[PDB]
Amino acid sequence: RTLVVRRFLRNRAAVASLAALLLLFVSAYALPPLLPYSYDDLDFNALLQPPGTKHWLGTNALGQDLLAQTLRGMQKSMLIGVCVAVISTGIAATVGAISGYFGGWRDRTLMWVVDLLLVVPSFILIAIVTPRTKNSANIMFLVLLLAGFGWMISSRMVRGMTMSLREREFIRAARYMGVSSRRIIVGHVVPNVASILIIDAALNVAAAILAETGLSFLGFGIQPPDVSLGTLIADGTASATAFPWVFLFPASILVLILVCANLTGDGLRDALDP
Amino acid sequence: MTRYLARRLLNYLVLLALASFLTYCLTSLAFSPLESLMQRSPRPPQAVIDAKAHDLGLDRPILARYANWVSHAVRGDFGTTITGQPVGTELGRRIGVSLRLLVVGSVFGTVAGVVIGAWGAIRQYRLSDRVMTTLALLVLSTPTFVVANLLILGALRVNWAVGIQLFDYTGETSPGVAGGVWDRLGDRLQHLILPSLTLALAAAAGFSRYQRNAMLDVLGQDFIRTARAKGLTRRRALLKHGLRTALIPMATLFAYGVAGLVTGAVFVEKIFGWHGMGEWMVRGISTQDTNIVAAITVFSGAVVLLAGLLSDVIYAALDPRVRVS
Amino acid sequence: SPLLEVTDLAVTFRTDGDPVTAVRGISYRVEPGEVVAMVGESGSGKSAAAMAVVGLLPEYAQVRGSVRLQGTELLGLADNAMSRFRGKAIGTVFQDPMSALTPVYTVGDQIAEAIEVHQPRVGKKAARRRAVELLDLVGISQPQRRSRAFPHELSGGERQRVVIAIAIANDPDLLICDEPTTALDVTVQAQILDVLKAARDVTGAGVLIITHDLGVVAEFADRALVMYAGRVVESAGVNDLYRDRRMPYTVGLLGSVPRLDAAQGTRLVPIPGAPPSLAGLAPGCPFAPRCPLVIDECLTAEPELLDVATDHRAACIRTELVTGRSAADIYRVKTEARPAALGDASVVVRVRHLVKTYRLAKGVVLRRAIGEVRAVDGISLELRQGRTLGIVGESGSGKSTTLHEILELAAPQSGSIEVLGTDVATLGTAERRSLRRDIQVVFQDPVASLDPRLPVFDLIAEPLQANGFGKNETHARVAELLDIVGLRHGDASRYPAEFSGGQKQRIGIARALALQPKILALDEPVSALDVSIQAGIINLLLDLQEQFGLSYLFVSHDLSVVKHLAHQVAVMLAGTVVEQGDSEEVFGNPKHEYTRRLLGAVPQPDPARRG
Amino acid sequence: ADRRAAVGTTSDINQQDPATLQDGGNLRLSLTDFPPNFNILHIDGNNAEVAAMMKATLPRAFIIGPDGSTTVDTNYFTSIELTRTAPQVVTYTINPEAVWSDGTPITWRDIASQIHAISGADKAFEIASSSGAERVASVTRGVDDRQAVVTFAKPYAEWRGMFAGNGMLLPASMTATPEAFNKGQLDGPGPSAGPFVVSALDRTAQRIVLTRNPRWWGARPRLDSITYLVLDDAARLPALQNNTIDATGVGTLDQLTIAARTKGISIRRAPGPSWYHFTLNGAPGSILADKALRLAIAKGIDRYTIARVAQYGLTSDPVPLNNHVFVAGQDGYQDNSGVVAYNPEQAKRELDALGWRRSGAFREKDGRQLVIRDLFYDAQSTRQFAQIAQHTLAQIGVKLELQAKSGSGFFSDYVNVGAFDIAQFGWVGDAFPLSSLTQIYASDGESNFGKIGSPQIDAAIERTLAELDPGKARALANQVDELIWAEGFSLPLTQSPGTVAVRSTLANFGATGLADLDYTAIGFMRR
Ligand code: SF4
Repeated sequence: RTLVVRRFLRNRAAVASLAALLLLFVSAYALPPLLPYSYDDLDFNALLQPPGTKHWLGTNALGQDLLAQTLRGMQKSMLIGVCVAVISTGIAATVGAISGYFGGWRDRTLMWVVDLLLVVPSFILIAIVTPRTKNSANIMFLVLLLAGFGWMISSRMVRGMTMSLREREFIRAARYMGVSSRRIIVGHVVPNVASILIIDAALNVAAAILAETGLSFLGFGIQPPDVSLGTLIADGTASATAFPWVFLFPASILVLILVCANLTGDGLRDALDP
Repeated sequence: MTRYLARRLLNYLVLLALASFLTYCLTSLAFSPLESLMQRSPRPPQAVIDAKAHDLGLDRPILARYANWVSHAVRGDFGTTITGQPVGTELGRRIGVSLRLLVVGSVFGTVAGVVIGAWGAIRQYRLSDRVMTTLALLVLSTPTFVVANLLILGALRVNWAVGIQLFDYTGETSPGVAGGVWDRLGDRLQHLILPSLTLALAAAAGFSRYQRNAMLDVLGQDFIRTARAKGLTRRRALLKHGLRTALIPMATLFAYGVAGLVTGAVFVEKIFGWHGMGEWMVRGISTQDTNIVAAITVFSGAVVLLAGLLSDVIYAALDPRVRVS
Repeated sequence: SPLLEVTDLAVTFRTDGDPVTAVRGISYRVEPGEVVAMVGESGSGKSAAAMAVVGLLPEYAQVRGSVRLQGTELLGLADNAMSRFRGKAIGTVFQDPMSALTPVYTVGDQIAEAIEVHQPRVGKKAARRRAVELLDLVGISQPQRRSRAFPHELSGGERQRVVIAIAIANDPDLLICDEPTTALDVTVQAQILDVLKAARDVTGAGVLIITHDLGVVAEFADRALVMYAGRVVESAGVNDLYRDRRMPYTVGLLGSVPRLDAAQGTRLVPIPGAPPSLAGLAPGCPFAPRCPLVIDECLTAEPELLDVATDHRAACIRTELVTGRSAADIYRVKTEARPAALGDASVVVRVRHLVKTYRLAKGVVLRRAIGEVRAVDGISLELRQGRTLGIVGESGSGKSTTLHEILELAAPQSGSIEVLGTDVATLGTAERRSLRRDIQVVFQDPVASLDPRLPVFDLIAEPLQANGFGKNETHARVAELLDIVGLRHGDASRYPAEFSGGQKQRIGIARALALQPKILALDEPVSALDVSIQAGIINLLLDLQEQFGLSYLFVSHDLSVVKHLAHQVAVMLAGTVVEQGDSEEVFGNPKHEYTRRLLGAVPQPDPARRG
Repeated sequence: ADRRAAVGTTSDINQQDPATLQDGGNLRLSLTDFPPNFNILHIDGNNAEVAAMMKATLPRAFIIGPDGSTTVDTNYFTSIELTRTAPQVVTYTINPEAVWSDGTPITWRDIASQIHAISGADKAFEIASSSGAERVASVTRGVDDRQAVVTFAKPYAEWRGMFAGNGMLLPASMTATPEAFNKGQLDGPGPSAGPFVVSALDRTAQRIVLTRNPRWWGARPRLDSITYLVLDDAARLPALQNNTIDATGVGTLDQLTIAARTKGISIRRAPGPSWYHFTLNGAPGSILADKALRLAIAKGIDRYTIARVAQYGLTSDPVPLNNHVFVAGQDGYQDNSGVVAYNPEQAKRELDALGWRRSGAFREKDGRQLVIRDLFYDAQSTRQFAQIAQHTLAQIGVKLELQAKSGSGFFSDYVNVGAFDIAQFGWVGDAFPLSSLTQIYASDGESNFGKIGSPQIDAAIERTLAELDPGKARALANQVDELIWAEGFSLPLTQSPGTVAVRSTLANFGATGLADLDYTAIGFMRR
């Protein structure tokens, strides 16, 4: 273990980005109960005011505080990102593993089915199902829908990983000394592939947030009175040209979240890959 | 060459012929178009419900419904919208508007990205590499709908500062060109700058990272050292021997690059107000329209698969290990 | 004026730690027509010294000193000026042919460009004729047809032949050959030596050849320099060196070379330990941690290469004690072949008329079969108790697949396999798994065969744990096995990446030995190890045979090791066993043409027999 | 920027001499939907923008001044006159020179044919409004070739409203056969008689162009052509910053500051009689069919904060509209809102008494949750009303669900059919306020899209129209209005502030308020 954390902790940018990402995630939940105004509380005396002594980040056209709104947007949009990345990596792991294990016709049917699923861009397929996930309170169905169409390219990397390792030599030596197959699995493959499945999760977080916020921007994702960073940017853009903060603050927060996720991904990959 | 290409053409035909089927089933399960009718207040008399169900085919089971749809689509009749307009009248113009955006975006984008990535890999860890890799990270981290609006705000401020409308960004063409053809083309170019730049940045930021990885892998091979040992200069070796070899991996990724640009064009067409296929997708999903969306998934699959066959031709032409054995 | 003169050349690379000083101030000279050899094991700095003279080191390398070619100094020149000497005056041959040629140009084109870039007036339609003529001169068959081939249509031998031609193009004044015959079989290697000799004859050039073995040096070279720890430590004519090496290091490096003139059971003379890390050396002689004659006087200041005999120099201060003495004497090793015990005439493995085929099919997306590669062709072979069988052949000869088919212990397509009186066809899983306790295998790659993230105790214990022995006892077993193979108790916690290559192969041997088997399958165990380390492992294998009564299947491409280990030999050609019998008969009196040729191709480290 | 947003007695156009104006050019103007039908007397084509095109193209009987006063249009008619009050009858007179674009003389038959169509006497014409053509006992010719005499069996003080104000005269060709009326004008209008006529249509780029009528017998216009383009909300102000949009209205503070800060644009202000509202579907099958629920919901919507949000920075002290028939600044205005004054606690008591118990976040009866579907045109100005209403209804426990829909076919495909539970849109009136009563609020009214009413309202309406003294007629109209409030028919929200942004070179064009444009006079100021 010690060597990988030593490699990562020397990567100052990556450790800094991971720190910032965790502090954002914690703040999105820990901070709101301390603020003077919540989301869904409207001050009709202070419509479209700039930042000041009572509205830390000003208000939007409805009189909503913009700080509280963005904390709520971060909540929803970062929770969906994490959950989608985890589930997507899980599906990718299982499909890739079974294909790269069996080889032969079963692999050539599972990789051809993945190739078929990639035929029409994923965003289109997600947006076709979205009328059914719209207008329900539980985010579960949106998370399931985003994960079910995100695992496909990761399946290919996992297929490689497995196919290469299935013919590595330490794996060979094992069979020649009486180790049972379950002992091979809990003993060798899990310790050796887990480190790269974690890279899959780290890289999928950014794509998951991108997908959710784009879908929300078009009006297909999260529905008012709930909010997402995509919802906030879509609401603010029609005002940005006259009053800029209502678009620049949510947008800068979203771009910062994505930059931190990508820095963490690349740095962690460079920490594992020699 | 013309064995590998033939065998992979048959594969793409089968992929499209099943993509259309499965996304028509997905569309026909996800959408319930008669909901508006069935929720009208003086509840529509059944005759209307049955009549409109028939006119849209909702009275047939999925398999027969799709058989009928293809039976007409292969004849060029893509059916009617939920409001009763034919789909075929829009489709040609929409495809034109969309392809003119995608082509310029992808051509300029991938060429720029390849050059930037090769330069970074050649000058690894020098200042120019540091700057270009972080800029690529930024451009890859901003969502398309943020980039488009940032550029629009920027143009607005330019116009105000310079004192004249320097950039135009609404629609594809202005009302009138006052005769002449040279201008009839010029105005369209002016309109096309910002929409296509929005896509070119995304493409360049992706392909620079991919090309940097591929070129760094090529610099790990011995044949660069062999080439220089013959008397070539460092830069002629890098270009003629390294960069041509590094280009081969890029030919395989272009299909997925185009799949990304097809997604970006939805946002670009909406934000800049271009009447193409991407805007039609949003309209069709919003109104629960099966036929609009069926036409659009066939287009979006076909454009991605033709990217694949062009990439297949280029990968055979570049690499001899598929030409001869 | 000397063709090449190097003075006080030094090279250092930079890393996250201290800069590793790969070359530490060497000097030498090369004359027209002369062949100079630089000899040394891995980590010795030879390759850096080559690429410094050619000027193709990685950009993270610093270079100092002087390099003069025909009187003009080469260090510090811009590439626009250096590339007027590369190719036109210095021609170079590189180590690994698998990557040496660019994959998207035909080989005739790649040679034609070589002549074109210094003779720009010549015109493509003349350069291509010269390219075909060079492919002819280098001995590639059907040269005008193969001139159209792309590199992936060539074998390793053909690929290396094509690099020799890109180099003798023009007529380089100096030839620099960077380990040119590693990763090549012995027959191809003999042919490459012929080609290089012929190239020297036609150009008249001098040759600087860099090798890690003494066989090529005894055969090809005229002078030799021995590199150790980044400096030249002895130099002489090859006759003088072989017969009169005055330096403890060369005493060893020349006693650890296996020999066909030795009999089975002869122990080699190894050199203990491993080479120093060239980042931050200790004071005094670098060989002091391994020197068997080391005295504290040699730790006060690093010795200098000094004159000892006519044209002979050595960098040791105690050389008077080395004169005339054998390596066995100086290292106090009893090399004699000890009396073999009377093992019983019973047979522990027998293979009768075994056959297997690999299909040859064309097409990537869909496959069409167009022929059959008969990888194993009716082989009959057997192993007596307590003895070694040596299976030898070149790449693609099917020796390896034969071994690994035997170890899978399953019914073959035709023929039949017997192990300890049991036939693999009457063997259900309850019996097959119990039979695995009796034979295990040692693999050629210590990087791949050991789990990267499992400590040595866990690795050596794994057969014992999986076979169900208890935690109380397996600890004792591991502690004893580490002693048996000569590692220290205190290495169990260390992870595999922290060891040397020799140590990792000793771990593999311990792991295979874990159940006390009666047969061990040795799949190229000692290839790609330094020769002084190979000698130690060969001694270990022999000693374990006498200690425990083991039996070995030994499979290798080289024959020099096999003469020491093998009681019986079977030689394989393209899946067929074509000679078989006692080792002294097979190696003393071959009667098959292929076998006689294969034995003739083996490089011999004695230069006196150059008739 | 700030003023009161009530109907005044002035206008805001660059009044200039047409002769001094530039002798050519074109005027570019926006649309939100390419017209689905061009017969403005038919519900499909009775839209404010379709009419806004028609202004330059069809005749009118009277001209409306900046205070709402009337005068005869001597360019089309010589002398319209009220010949006798008691068996009420009036005479129209078309000018001795007057012709349609096809060559036909404009004749008493055209008055009669239009009157017959919009009489409502035959259901085959699916008219947008019956107006008073249902009050004309008969229509006949007089002594002269073109003299037209119209007799009313029943009184009608809005008799100036026929063929004037927001109303017009159509050729008999397109109003005599039901077939011609309903289906004769789906693609371009029929004959025309205005100073301009439509001469190019483009369903491909979504544009329409008018050009001067070469047969025109009035004043020679100071423009050659008028060009209409179809755009969405975000295409109206950014394209206004470009030479694309010549003029466009201003709906939010964002739009006002953009139009103020850009160069070559001026803000023009004259409040018109148009207003904006929620309308409730009280027809069989709609969850709001029960008037008790409609009143309970109405008490839970705070219209004052809706006004203050929606008109922020566009009005000095913004207030809601509290009257249906007359808007603020018209004579006879009054406040009749009391019955549904915002009081969410009594609304909670009412929803309890109606059995919609609190369960979860929202309320339920018989396991059915109380969700209201809200239908509106998707624009930044319209979303604010929806979001405030949704927020204040969530507090009382009613889910209100937003259905934002684009402009194409909005009325035809959703409003006309009745595909809503609550709908947002606005009414654009004119100087004849009682003309709206039988159109909208009567239980059989043509524009009663919610199908709400009862005999008391119809009786009071008739009683209001059956009188010849405005002083008392207005009081009766306010009684009608109070009954409309007591029903829970619809909720007026705001009155249009009249802010329009125009290109500073334009003259005799801008915000007219009550006034009509003189379509011969518009032009561009010489550089
Ligand atoms: S100088 Fe001394 S320490 Fe060095 S090799 Fe010679 S005897 Fe050994």
